[PDB]
Amino acid sequence: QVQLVQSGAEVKKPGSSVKVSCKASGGTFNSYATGWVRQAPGQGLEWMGVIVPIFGTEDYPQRFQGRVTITADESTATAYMELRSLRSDDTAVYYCARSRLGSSSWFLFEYWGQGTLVTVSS
Amino acid sequence: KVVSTDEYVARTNIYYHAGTSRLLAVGHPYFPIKKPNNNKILVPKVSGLQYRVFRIHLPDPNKFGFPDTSFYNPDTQRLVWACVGVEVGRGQPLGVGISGHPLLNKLDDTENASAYAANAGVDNRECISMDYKQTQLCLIGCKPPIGEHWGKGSPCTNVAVNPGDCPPLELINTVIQDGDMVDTGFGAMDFTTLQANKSEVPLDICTSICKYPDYIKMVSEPYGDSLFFYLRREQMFVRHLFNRAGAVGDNVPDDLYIKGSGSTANLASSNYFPTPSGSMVTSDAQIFNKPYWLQRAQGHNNGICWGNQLFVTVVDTTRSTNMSLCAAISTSETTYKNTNFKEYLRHGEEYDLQFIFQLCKITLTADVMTYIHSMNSTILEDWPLKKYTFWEVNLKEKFSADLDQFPLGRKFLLQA
Amino acid sequence: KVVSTDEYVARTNIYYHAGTSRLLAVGHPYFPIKKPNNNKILVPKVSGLQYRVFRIHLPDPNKFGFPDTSFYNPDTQRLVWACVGVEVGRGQPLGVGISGHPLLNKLDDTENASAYAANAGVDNRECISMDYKQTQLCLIGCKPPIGEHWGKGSPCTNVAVNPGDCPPLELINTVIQDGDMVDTGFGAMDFTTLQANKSEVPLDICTSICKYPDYIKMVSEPYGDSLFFYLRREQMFVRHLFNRAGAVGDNVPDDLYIKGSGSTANLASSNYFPTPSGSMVTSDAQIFNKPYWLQRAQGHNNGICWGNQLFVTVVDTTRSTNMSLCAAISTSETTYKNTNFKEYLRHGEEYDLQFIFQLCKITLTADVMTYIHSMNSTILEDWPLKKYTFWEVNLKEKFSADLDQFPLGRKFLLQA
Amino acid sequence: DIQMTQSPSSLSASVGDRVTITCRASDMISNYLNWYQHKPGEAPKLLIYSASSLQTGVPSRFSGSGSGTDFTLTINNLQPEDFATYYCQQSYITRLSFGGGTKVEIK
Repeated sequence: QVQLVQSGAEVKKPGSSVKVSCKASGGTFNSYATGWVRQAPGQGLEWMGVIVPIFGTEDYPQRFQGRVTITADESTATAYMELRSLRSDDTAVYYCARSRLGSSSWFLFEYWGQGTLVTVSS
Repeated sequence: KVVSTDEYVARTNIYYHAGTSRLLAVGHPYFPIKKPNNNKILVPKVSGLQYRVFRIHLPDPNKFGFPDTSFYNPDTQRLVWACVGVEVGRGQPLGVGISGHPLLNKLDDTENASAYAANAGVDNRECISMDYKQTQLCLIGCKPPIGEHWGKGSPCTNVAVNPGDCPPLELINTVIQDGDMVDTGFGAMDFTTLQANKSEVPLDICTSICKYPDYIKMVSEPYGDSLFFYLRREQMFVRHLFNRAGAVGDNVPDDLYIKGSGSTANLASSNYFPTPSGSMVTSDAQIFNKPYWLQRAQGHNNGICWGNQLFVTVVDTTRSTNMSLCAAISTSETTYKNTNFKEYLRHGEEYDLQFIFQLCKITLTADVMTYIHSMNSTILEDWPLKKYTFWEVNLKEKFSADLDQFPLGRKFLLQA
Repeated sequence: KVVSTDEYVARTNIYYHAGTSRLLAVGHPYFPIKKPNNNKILVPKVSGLQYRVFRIHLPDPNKFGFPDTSFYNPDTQRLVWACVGVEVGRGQPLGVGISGHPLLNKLDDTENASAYAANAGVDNRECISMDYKQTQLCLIGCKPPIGEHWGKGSPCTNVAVNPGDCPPLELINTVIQDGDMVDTGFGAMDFTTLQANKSEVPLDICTSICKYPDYIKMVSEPYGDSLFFYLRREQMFVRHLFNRAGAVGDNVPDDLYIKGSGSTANLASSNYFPTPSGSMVTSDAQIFNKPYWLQRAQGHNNGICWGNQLFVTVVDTTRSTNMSLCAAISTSETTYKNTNFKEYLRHGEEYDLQFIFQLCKITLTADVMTYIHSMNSTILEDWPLKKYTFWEVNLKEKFSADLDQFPLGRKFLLQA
Repeated sequence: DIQMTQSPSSLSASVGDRVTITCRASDMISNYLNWYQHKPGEAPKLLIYSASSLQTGVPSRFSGSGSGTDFTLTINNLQPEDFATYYCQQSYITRLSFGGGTKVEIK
């Protein structure tokens, strides 16, 4: 079926910005809602933001507002996540969650990426 | 400086009557009928909301055969026709026609609502019909009319343009031709270039341009040749209030509302559109089947038909009944089946025109020659509109000086 | 004591014509479009229910270049302009626009009910649209107009004020500026300060002030400079009857009803509100595209434009059609999907103005000087409105004495 | 936002047992709760949505129930492939959030 493919591992210095991609390969997707999650070493899962281009929704958590941007391109069916002002606590594994149009709700995140490792250190 | 025609044009006391017998047009109200393999049209498109532009050709009075000639001197005089009275006869009964789309983009009815639309689908299009606004108009001139609409513009090259962006808008003036579409309650825009889903307006305007007459530009013309006389009357109201389905181009600002939860976690569509409705047709509100006397035009041109040419523009949506026709495939069945009959739609439209003309003469002096040459160079040479389509009327063989032998001539002689 | 201008102002027989070519405004009907990171406006807000205030600047007749000068003595005479005729040309077709809220506070439909609402929820907001009332108005003067609305007052300090209390109400007079909102059928109040839930009126007035002209105060002014001429015409009716959801600020007295049981143990909301509706737009009820002759003003000022300045206020909701635009994101699909298209709303508005002015002269004697200085000190010094926004019109380079070369001048010469 | 509390934070079980995990919300969120399963080296995987519905392709031994502020996940006849980490998620508002997580281990 459809598989989501993410970009490679990133090594960044503090104060820089990073951008991660998420492409749907098989079939025709027609995405519904896009969201991003992360896991730090030894911690749980943290929601970082959601966009629903239908209904015109774009929402981020309070601790992340101003540094996170989530974008989707429907022509190529590719999602992008932008982090600004990277810190040493942003070293983590990032996951791309997506929902497909035609499902019963916008929060049926049945499609997940493999995860991308981001290391912020000098 | 522009002077009135009353100064350098002399009017005689000779009158003529002209008229067409009857004009008929039968066709399909929505789309033309074309052969599948070929591209030749079998049944044209005839609708009640089309511009009717008649281009009328007159005899040259210089070569015309008059019983008397001593009233003018051909060595220094030239002749021209002037219009002094027009009647537009209009047949068929009064009626109202309706139009719609089988796949029109409607999401919800927002006039009164009791539940929230919390889920999005793939295709929410519906089969919706309505009746348009009510409009009558008549324009008379010696040049083709001018209309205006909204179209796309040329964007700036400073920044690139991504797919899905809002097209730029500009106002465009063109020439109205026979068969154009009048405004129906959705605006004067090019629906082909400004709408991409092909499912926002009914089938007879979804790939057309709706134009509105440019009265302000027409009356501001220095010579006033494009408009001698005009009447207009239009009305509409709102019947239904709906939403539209799609992706949101521009988000609502966050400072105009308080966010909800549960069913109202996301926002519903804010692209509201109404449904137009003309109210009601009556015999007392009709502007047709009445004679018009052209005593004094507003502009400097006072009814002189330069070049032996006239233009009449007519719109009348008060007779727009579409007829339903049914044909039986097999008649050997005593029980009704839907598949044994075929359904068709037709529209027929009837016209009549009649005119009173007066003969005028012009003395060609040096100053007059210079003024007329500056006004229009072709007039002196005779003593352009090949890429436009008009309904052509040829009155070169229909004049008679027996003015009281016709219905309009009796009224003309009665008023004076 | 205030005397009429006819006593100390002498009128000559010199007339001039002025006019703008065409004014256009295209924008979003509900909210401005702004860049996310920046605060600069990309697409302004253009709506059919906005006040249009034009501030028109005229040449100084003292420094103006006249072919003849002997008609006045510069040693003891001073010149001023007077307005004797105005026309407001109005383009676009007639139409009706609608507006609404995606999260409007509506509880139930109380026009006809068959069950009782015995349970309260957390969020009962709905997506509701309507069409507003019908209004046309034109005001002409030499000072900016004055409007009135309801706002909050200063409470007494005798007792403290708890959260949730009813705000005090007072009536406030202000100056109407370009882009203000007219009344739509909900009243003349400040919706930002008197409503806290942001969900009681549609999106284009939920954070704005609706103002009504103060005719009584304008006509009672001793000098009558703020109003030479005015026309108004408004109409509305009621389409729907609803409730509101929330906590009850004031309880119904116990002596107005008998208590129920079961489903009717508690009381439903008594905060009823109606839905307005303008009825229908017609060509016969239009006040625009008609010339106005200013023969005799009601007040003491009779059209004299002191300071070479004019103010024209226009409201017209009879041309308020919003255009829907659609852009395709990807065109490589043969089956319709909602997510492949983007939807936008636009509104365009067209204006024209033309004026006839007369030249007047004033003899400056000691009594006249004293009276004019008491009336306005700046007039003598010339021989303030910097914190307001108007649509500026510059006619310092558009005058012509050839009066019959323009549509309005022909009518002016025809009436006399 | 809404804070969610998941109990317990760790438990040990044997093959064939019944395991229950409790989840508590800081506000009334109706039935807007989902349960996710996560294993090391893989992406999270959805099991239960709307607090009662079962995702396609999931064994019927998983069940969930609750409403208001209290919800629970039950696993009957534990198998060797059920040993993972389980997370709550509320979707009542568009600012979603996760629970603490419960790790199931071998006795």
